Amino acid sequence: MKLCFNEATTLENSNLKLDLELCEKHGYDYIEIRTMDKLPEYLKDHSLDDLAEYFQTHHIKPLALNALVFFNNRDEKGHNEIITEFKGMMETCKTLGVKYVVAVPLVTEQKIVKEEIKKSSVDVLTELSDIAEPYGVKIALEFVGHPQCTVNTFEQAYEIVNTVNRDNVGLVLDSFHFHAMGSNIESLKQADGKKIFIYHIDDTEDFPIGFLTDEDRVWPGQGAIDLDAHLSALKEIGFSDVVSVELFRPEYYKLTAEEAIQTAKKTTVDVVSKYFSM
Repeated sequence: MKLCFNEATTLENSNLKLDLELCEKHGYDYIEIRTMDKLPEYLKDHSLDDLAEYFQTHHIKPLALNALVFFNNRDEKGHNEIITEFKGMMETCKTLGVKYVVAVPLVTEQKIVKEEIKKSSVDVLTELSDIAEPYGVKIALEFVGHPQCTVNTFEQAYEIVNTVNRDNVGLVLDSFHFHAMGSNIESLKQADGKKIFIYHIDDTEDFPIGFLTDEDRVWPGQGAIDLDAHLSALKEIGFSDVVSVELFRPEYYKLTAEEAIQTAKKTTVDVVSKYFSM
């Protein structure tokens, strides 16, 4: 199983250029590039071609572009924003050799029935799938374990992915998100491992579901998530490609970029290697 670094981990104490240098130095196989801040920042004094050249001449590679944000249940205008950004991301993926694009569900205060959320999500993901085919890029739907996210549990997200029924549409299983709204481990054990595109590892302070937010995450193994169960389930259903470490804790931004990157690697490897050869 390969090791990936998610830039949220060093959101406030690093940049893409430095993340690349340090992740490469510390043996990471992949990096998830953030499109809302890190990439634009990098492009202020660098070209996409420069970045493509970096990946061509180093071991590390870009696993995914992080988050096409709030893709479902949008009005005509919002849908246009979503499709326009996705099309732009396809060109970025092509230039950099990016394998996946992470899709994040709409976060809203509005109550929408689950079948309306499912129909919209399925329709949009199918449209995104159609667009992605000529690029060979795959979409990974990341359900978010937040009480205001329209798709906040594993089974709800899995139902959507299965209904879309496309080889280029799968899931991002994030341990924190799975734990944060109480997803059922039995549902994961009954899932098709091939539909799990990316696995995000992290842990959390033990607050009740509903109260948990991303700032509550802690290093893998230092929290209350039943990571033993998550890892055991992933192994049982055949998933084993890659694990990416993603943190949003203010405390860790106090560390240097390298300390954070090295700690993210040690905690992750020490936990994951107990189930998977790395």
